[PDB]
Amino acid sequence: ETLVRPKPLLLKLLKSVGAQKDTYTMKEVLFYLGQYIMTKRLYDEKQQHIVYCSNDLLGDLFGVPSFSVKEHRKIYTMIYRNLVVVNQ
Amino acid sequence: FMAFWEAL
Repeated sequence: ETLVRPKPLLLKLLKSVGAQKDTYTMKEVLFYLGQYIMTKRLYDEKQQHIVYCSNDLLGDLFGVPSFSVKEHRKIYTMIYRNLVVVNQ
Repeated sequence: FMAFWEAL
């Protein structure tokens, strides 16, 4: 359980979909991010691993206009950019 | 989507 604390913008996104804390496990962060994508319907209808985030908060956070869930390392990299790993 | 996302 990698304990992390999301920076301001990411925390805003997590809260927008139900999150109530300031400290999370990476699993929790991924869960909320997934719910954000689903709630906003940012995925491609035909190939649902494709995510469109241009002109969206997620796009500002990740720094890309689109991406595929298949891009595992890139996603973790884009996520960690918006987090700090607790010393604990 | 969820199915793919779980793979992370």
